[PDB]
Amino acid sequence: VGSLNCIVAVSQNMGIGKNGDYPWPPLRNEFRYFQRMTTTSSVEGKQNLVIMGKKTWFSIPEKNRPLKGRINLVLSRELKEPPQGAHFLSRSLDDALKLTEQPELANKVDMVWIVGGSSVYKEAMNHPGHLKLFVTRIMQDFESDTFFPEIDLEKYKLLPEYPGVLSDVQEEKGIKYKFEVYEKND
Ligand SMILES: NC(=O)C1=CN([C@@H]2O[C@H](COP(=O)(O)OP(=O)(O)OC[C@H]3O[C@@H](n4cnc5c(N)ncnc54)[C@H](OP(=O)(O)O)[C@@H]3O)[C@@H](O)[C@H]2O)C=CC1
Ligand SMILES: CN(Cc1cnc2nc(N)nc(N)c2n1)c1ccc(C(=O)N[C@@H](CCC(=O)O)C(=O)O)cc1
Repeated sequence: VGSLNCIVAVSQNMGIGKNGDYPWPPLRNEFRYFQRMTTTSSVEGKQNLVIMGKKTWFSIPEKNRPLKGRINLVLSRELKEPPQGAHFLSRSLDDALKLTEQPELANKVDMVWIVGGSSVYKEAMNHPGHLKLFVTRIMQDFESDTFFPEIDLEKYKLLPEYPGVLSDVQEEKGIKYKFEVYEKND
């Protein structure tokens, strides 16, 4: 019960993963940016909630699990309890959001960040209400086996700027990328 946002890093051909990992070499400032966006809460004494499907939870290195300073929720219909290190397990995105409204969490969470994977995004994308997409455009093609859903530009507007988000083209390990913010309201 705060903002609902999706954050993703996409190659030119819309890939986000390849054999359980992201397709390019590690980009430390892309990770630094992902960490600060998802960890920074807007209010005082609140923490943001991160929602992720199971394959995404297992692609984070064990040392980095759970993602520090955030409430980590995993989506799965197969698991019986949250994986080791996870704070909550939900069977569906609606239940994950119905949970935020439990007195439990109702007072602790600021923003909800959808961090993947593809089915998770596809659904938050069609979910109604106000939604922002924070897209990292990796400007090169990468062999992938999982993709980000098509952004409908009649519903999503690309913003010209956003506070805290660099506007220039970045480059790291010879890969250029840029940060984009899209907003919907329906
Ligand atoms: N570049 C980037 O930004 C990102 C890259 N990644 C990478 O992308 C790929 C992750 O892949 P993807 O296959 O899309 O995986 P998810 O992380 O979406 O895992 C899919 C599993 O999560 C559960 N799940 C997914 N959607 C839901 C739902 N709506 N309700 C309940 N359970 C759900 C199901 O678990 P079950 O079968 O147990 O029911 C499903 O088998 C990896 O390669 C990862 O490293 C991931 C995130 C962002
Ligand atoms: C598999 N993967 C998914 C992944 C990677 N890049 C992304 N980039 C963005 N922009 N959006 C995403 N949703 C995203 N997700 C991972 C892998 C590692 C960590 C992770 O270790 N993150 C640390 C960052 C520490 C660091 O490398 O600086 C954290 O505290 O956020 C996160 C996501």
